[PDB]
Amino acid sequence: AVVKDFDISKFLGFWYEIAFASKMGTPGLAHKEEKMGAMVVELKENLLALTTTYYSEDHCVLEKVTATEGDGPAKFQVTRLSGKKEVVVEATDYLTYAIIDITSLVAGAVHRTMKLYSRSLDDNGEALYNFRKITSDHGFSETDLYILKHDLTCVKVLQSAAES
Amino acid sequence: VKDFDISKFLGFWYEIAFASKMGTPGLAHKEEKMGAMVVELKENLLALTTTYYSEDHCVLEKVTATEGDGPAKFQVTRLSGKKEVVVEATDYLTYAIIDITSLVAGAVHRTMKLYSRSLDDNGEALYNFRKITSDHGFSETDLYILKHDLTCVKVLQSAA
Repeated sequence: AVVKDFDISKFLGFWYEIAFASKMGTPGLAHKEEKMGAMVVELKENLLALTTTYYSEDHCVLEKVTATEGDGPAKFQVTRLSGKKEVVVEATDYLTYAIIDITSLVAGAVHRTMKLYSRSLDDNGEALYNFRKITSDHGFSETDLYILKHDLTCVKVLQSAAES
Repeated sequence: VKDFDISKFLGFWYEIAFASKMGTPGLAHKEEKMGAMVVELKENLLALTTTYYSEDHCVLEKVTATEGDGPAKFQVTRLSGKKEVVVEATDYLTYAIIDITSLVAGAVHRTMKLYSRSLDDNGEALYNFRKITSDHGFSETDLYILKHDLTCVKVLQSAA
């Protein structure tokens, strides 16, 4: 795990996807016109159910997926018809944000994407500076980072689909 | 900023972010395109050429500024509506944060901008940008970080 005292209990509920880095591729992021993404993390007994929303162009897609633990505290695996994605929590304060490392094996590719999730839409200054230092350390350039626009069209469909 | 000398700020600057209400838305529308500035001294006034994307195209503006009481405050008098630009913070080497209040015929606009000497490694200047725009009353929702589309930048690099 890269955080070693991780408990998913401290991470359930709603998150906004504030930024991502991709290369490379374209545009992626987303486409146109960018729309913010978000995630609902759900504990469904030995499975993590994640529901994400992003703009796949003419629509807000809601994508629900299951993750299992992947051998290390904060290491999870998600298998999709493409291939495996391996997601790692890289840093968190356990209270406002979580920085995630994603290796994803689609059609014979291996790209890594990193993402900054936050509990809130304001006062992410400290989280984003952290995320710019860690993406850097992982080989990403300032051109690789995409800070999402505060257009919440998809977000609100995810909040609402989760409320009732 | 207190002791300011414009010889330090001559030249090409890239606009990394701006703040406005604001627107419508922003910037841008888508795709945004980056903005840029060229600062020249032309017969005792400040000659400023800026470019940015305004719905569908790169705009090239060319303005002239006068010093406006105290070291880092400049006034742009356009057809009697003003722009007041202040340098809020700078490290005198890689970035300058500018506060701009414009009266564009009736309307008041308060924009703040982050200009950089470089396109890379602006992490610290952006975090300072976030702290200085929240202090000035802007939300995180009000900050726009420019996409690295360099079409308007290259336009201004050529000539103007």
